[PDB]
Amino acid sequence: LEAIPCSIPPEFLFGKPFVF
Repeated sequence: LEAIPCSIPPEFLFGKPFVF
């Protein structure tokens, strides 16, 4: 089955720096 995205609002996370 197709993978479902993560449309979660900014409440569980803290906007931490992803890989640049």
